[PDB]
Amino acid sequence: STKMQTLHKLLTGEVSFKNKAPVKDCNIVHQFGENWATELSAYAKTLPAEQQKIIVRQIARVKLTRYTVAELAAYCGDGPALLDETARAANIEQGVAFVKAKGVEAFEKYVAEESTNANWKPEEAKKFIEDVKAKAK
Amino acid sequence: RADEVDYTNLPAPKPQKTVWDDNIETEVLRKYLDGLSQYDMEEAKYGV
Amino acid sequence: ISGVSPLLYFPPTTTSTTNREDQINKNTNIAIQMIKRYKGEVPPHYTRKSSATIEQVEKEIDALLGGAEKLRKTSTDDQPMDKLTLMERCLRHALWSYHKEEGRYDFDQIGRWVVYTPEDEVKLAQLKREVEAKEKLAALRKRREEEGLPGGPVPRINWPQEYSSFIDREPVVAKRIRYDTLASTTLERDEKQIES
Amino acid sequence: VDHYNVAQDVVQMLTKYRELQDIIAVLGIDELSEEDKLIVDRARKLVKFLSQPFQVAEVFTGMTGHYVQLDDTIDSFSGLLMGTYDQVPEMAFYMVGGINSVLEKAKKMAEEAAELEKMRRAR
Amino acid sequence: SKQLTFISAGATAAVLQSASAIVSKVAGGRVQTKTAKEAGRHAVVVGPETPIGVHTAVTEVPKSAQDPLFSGVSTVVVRAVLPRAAPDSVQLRDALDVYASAGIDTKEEVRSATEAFKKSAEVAVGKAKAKGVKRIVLVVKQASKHNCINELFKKISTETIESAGLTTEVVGTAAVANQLIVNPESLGVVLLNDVAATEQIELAFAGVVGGVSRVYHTVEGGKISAGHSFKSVALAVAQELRELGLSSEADKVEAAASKNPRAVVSAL
Amino acid sequence: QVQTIPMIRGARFVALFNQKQPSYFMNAIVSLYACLNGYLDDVKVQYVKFYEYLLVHRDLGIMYGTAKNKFFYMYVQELNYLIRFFTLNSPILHGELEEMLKQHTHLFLQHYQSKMNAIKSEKDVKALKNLLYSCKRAV
Amino acid sequence: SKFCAMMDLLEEMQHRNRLKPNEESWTWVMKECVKSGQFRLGYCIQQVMETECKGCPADLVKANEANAQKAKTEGKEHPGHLSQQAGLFDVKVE
Amino acid sequence: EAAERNPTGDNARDRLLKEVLALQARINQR
Repeated sequence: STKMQTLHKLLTGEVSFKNKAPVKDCNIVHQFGENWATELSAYAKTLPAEQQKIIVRQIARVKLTRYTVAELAAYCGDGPALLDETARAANIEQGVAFVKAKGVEAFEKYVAEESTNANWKPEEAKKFIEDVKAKAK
Repeated sequence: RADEVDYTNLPAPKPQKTVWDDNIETEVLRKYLDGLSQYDMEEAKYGV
Repeated sequence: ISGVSPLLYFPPTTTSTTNREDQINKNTNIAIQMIKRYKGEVPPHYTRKSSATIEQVEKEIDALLGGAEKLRKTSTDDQPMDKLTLMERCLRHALWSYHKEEGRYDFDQIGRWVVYTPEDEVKLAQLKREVEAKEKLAALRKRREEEGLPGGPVPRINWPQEYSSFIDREPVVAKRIRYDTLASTTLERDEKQIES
Repeated sequence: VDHYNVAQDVVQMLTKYRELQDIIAVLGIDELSEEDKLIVDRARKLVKFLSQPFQVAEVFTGMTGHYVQLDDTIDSFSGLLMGTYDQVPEMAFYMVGGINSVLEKAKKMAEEAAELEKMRRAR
Repeated sequence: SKQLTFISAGATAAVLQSASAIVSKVAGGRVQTKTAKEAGRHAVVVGPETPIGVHTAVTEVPKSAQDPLFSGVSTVVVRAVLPRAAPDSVQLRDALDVYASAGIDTKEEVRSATEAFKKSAEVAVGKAKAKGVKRIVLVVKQASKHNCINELFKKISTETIESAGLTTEVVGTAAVANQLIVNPESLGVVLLNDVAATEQIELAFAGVVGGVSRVYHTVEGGKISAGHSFKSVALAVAQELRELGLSSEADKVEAAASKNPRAVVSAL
Repeated sequence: QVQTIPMIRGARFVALFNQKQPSYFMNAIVSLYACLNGYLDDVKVQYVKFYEYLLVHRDLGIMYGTAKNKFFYMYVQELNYLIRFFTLNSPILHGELEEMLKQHTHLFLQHYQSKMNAIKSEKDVKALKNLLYSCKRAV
Repeated sequence: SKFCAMMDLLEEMQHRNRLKPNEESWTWVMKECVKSGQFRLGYCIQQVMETECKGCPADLVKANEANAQKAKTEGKEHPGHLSQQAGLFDVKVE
Repeated sequence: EAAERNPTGDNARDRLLKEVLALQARINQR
């Protein structure tokens, strides 16, 4: 009960972190678990409609916070709903340029390193590397 | 059933001062490189 | 980094159309503007009331001091000096000050005919390090261009450790952009214009 | 580090003050060198400056107490050791709290004596 | 007859071509569309980069184009823009901080910066008074490098605002950016000092809201529209056409932008 | 006060024995040898710690462009096991040891002690006092 | 450090087990200095072998000199933190 | 010669110290 109450207050902005750190998507993963979104949504159902709407809106905003400011400025120009696709296309285009620049085997090693640092799933990295290769030809 | 955890507590990020290889290029640029290191640490503490 | 990143990171070489005659030139004009704003402005013209090259003056000094070599007598440093010694010291001091200002950094004679104070030794040491460091750096920056190694300096970092060490990606993510951008540029100027 | 250095300096000055007390009570105050005289004056100010009015004693002693923060304490004593407050009268440090109290009590003393002069000059 | 001035500052040719097609198809040829690098009125600037001749960089949340996520939010983000010199020359933001370290005199640059900040502060307080807010939020990057430009910015902005009678709260770049993206309803008017990090924050806010057109106030006196994406540029053109005195055309462009952001030209 | 050679060296040794953290073998033995051979006779007692700090951490010979040794520099921490094998009074390490000590002593007396003897400003006096404290606590 | 480990072993052999190192023992030390790049240590070993052993292998001496020159060309002859000049009120005493 | 050519809490203490000593000089005068 306390965890959900603290999370709701934090998202609402009533209570900030100990060091007043920004309330980013990463910050919650670091305190309220990876499943801060699913458990919070289930908990919110036990609250009036107004609180439910606020929780949904705050969760959506936090998800948008998962990107850097520069990425948001570059890719979120035409709305947030289209941000993910634009970012993915931009990310894919960079992969194509790298492949055409320094071969494929090095790119495969680079993708492995980036996925390792990105905490991406082995499936997502394989899906990404296959897509860029297909885009090349 | 005692206290479990302070969810509003975050371990502050640990700034690490960038170290440059000791070459003549570093000696000539010692002040400039040091300024970059200080800026990086400041950008780490504050966040951006 | 306590979270799966929204997107990957790639080497930010998108703006790869960066020329080497353009990058140096841009640095060149930044310097000239500063040199002028720091020094001030070109001082009012001064007219030589005489006319002789520094080589001619040096030859005349050598001829003048050569005829008195037999008369010239050495003595202990603490002992009083002679007319010939004083004339030689003054002439050589002026000549070597002029040469050092011009650019003929012959330290062997400068340390002899110009060093009379500890401040002189200190400023000479600074000048001797600066001169001999710039020379060495040139060979490093020229050879670097025979392997094609990137001109810009590169810090000793292991980003896989940095990614893992930090909490939120944005700060460290930004760090990669700055250093990569720094490494993809040549921090050199056109010293012909600067000297001019 | 600043706190440790100041504390050691105060201890050293107090120890020297005790040694100088023995000499002045033997050879005479005038026999002290210029440095010794300055040390004596600074030490006496320190001894007077170590006394503080407690808030608990307000009812009995009347004078309002003072709570001196550590930051003020280090700066107040550090300045005195250097010699910045070499013109303030010695008694201004007796039973006062903080450097600011030393200054305000000096105003109240300088202004108080101003009336005395106008009186003694006149009458 | 009439003229619309298109400025390009770091914008891809695709966006510029889309803007030209939109105006030509909507206007119908009555108003010509000329391209330049500087203007004071009837001007649309495409691209993240700041054009030459703009001193204020205000942006708001238009009611019509509010994204469902940010419905009801009302905050004005004004970025102070110092005079822009040629790309090769050292910018006033850079010069004002490095010349002091180098020891070079910095009198004229300080005077120019002071004038720019005063104009930006006057715009910010005017917006705050119009909206009715009592306190504004200054944003200054806390990097040690920018220890002089920000100091002058705070010294002048607070002076002007306090003279006007409103309160000022100084904050950094990361905290305000997170607050503006997550909880923007707690900020009424936020001024931003001239940095390359504040510019990104302004762009991020203008995009996250759903895509809007930024207003630039120039030295000559006036307002010019600014966009960076298809939707933002389309809204900027719609506002510009409205200023020229075209209501139906402006509404059609706005409706097209709302429906089909990336392909407004074909949508309308 | 008659100050003979034994008295001077004895006083310097007592000053050197003041330590806070354990000293690496090379640093300790080198400093003792220098004091034993009279290189610290001209150095004031209160400045011994600052002299030792410069000898160990810094290097004035490299600083003021007057370096002639090939291997015996105090930044080469691997010499500890050569000093422990051949003894400082060896034909292999004795010659270079004297040269660097002489250069270090000469530079210190020329540059540092001379300035320290010309400090009268109260602010400077505090600055020098706190420098000595930091050196006493660090080698 | 390999050099430190080997030197300590020789000290045990010489000063505690009372066994004199042979030429082969010093050759390994010289080889490590060349391989590691510690040219300043190599100078001392070279003199050590000449003083005690029947000279030093020529190849190792030449290789050691080669390492020194490359550092001299590259400006790595000495640690650079030492070259930076500082005075009385500049030293940080760290 | 060249040196001559070229050229808030603590302020309160300096202000008070200066002003405190200002009256100490004035009383001596008259």
